[PDB]
Amino acid sequence: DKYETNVSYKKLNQLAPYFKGFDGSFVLYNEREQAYSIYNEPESKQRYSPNSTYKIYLALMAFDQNLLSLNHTEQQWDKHQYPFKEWNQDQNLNSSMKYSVNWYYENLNKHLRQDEVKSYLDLIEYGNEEISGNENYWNESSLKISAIEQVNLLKNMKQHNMHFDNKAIEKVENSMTLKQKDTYKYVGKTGTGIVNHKEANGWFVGYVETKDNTYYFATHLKGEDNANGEKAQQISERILKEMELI
Ligand SMILES: *C(=O)N1C[C@H](NOS(=O)(=O)O)CC[C@H]1C(N)=O
Repeated sequence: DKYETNVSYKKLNQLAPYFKGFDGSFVLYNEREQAYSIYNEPESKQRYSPNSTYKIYLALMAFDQNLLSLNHTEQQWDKHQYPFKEWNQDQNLNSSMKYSVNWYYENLNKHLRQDEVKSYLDLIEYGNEEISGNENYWNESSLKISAIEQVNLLKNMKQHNMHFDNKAIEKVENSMTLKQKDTYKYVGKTGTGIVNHKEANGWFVGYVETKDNTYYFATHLKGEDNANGEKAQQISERILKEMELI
């Protein structure tokens, strides 16, 4: 249920107003200073379903297993009518990440042996590593990860500490790039979990890369409703702008 760590951190308790209406957390890791800053340390260690934020690592596993190639990420739509018309069309990695196209990533998972998935989640230390709850174990099911762990995995990915190809990481980074200026690249991914027909679990995770540093972040929202990726991203952008990072 909870990630155990004793790392020191700077308290960010005056970020509380941004989380009106939610039990929330914000985690920041400053790469140059090797330093964490956290709002709501108890929630930062609580593990929650990753929902669409898991697509990052399904993409990487798929490259590593050669289901996807640096120049070959297209998948054909099978004509199932989804309620989101963005999903009702052929996709590549960039479009599937942008439009958070579940079937693209479900197909990837279907062609990964679940024993291989367990091995990957062990190696990258993906939260509770529990994938037995449902075929789509990352969607409001058994697999859960905390906000600090989301930051840790992004930093391990970008710092080339995972056993994934650097060019595959670049492709996944590109697929989640939200803004690129001369002074910074802003990368991130939303997620939303539905419980009792309400938005009860919102994520936004990513990083800002500047010309001299990288700032990794994760925002989590818990609530009875309205806790979704869009709101988690809005709060994140308010915080990051106050930090003068974007
Ligand atoms: C990912 O969490 N999902 C797929 C899609 N988009 O969500 S996102 O924009 O927050 O990434 C719909 C919601 C959600 C899901 N439960 O499948």
